[PDB]
Amino acid sequence: TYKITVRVYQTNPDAFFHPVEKTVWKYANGGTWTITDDQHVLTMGGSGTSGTLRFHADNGESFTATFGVHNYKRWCDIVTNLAADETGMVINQQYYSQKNREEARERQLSNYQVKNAKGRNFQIVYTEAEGNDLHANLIIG
Amino acid sequence: TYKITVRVYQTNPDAFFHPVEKTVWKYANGGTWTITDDQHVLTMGGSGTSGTLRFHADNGESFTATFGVHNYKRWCDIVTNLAADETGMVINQQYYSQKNREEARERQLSNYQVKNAKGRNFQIVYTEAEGNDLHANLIIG
Repeated sequence: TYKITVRVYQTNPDAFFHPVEKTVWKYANGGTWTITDDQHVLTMGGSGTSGTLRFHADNGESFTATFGVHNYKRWCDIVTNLAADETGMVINQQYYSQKNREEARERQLSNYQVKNAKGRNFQIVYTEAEGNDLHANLIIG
Repeated sequence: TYKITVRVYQTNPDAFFHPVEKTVWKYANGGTWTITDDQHVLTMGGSGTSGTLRFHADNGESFTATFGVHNYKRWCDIVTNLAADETGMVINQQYYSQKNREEARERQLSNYQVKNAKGRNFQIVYTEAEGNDLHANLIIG
């Protein structure tokens, strides 16, 4: 089993985001998104799968944060330029079908940040980046 | 906009189910799963899409409950006995690709029930079953 526990930090009062979708890809016997003490916990049956959280703000901004394990190491990716028909479940599957997304996954990043077109920053940093009990902060700018 | 507000009733203390995935299909400008007073609220951009809740019990039982609107009428379906690689995102997309699931959506049911292999009943009943502000009970036996 691999677990990734995510703590969400919102740093900027000009917006407020909230989770609107939580998906789990089908490889490695799947897994679950659960909540313990205000943290989102992705539990997966083995290496090679992942799960996507999609966040939406009142003002229309949105992004996906995807977390998983590839070849026994954590990975993550943030997508901020979501097409009109790119829900979380669409994005999560693309990591196993679209080359650019497959490459983002296979980089096994333990830290990544990117901005949206409005200039807001989003960051995922794993503070426990090793082993089977992984911990990451999702930090919204 | 269509909204489906879901209340989960668990009637049988021999198991405890809890939500482990919530997905939104990409048609009709997608939508969101939010929570208001322990109710799961699926808000959709218009008719023609849907969203899936997956529930797991710590005893191994699991099922998906999918809610949506097809040609302006609500629909619903429950799938039980899920395989390890049938996560909620896999099931949700099946309503637009797999024949028996497409037919289930086309039925535009205001209520549906089914049992799993163990004999446990699962039912969806829309208590507000018309118009744009729909309400359903998901009742686990």
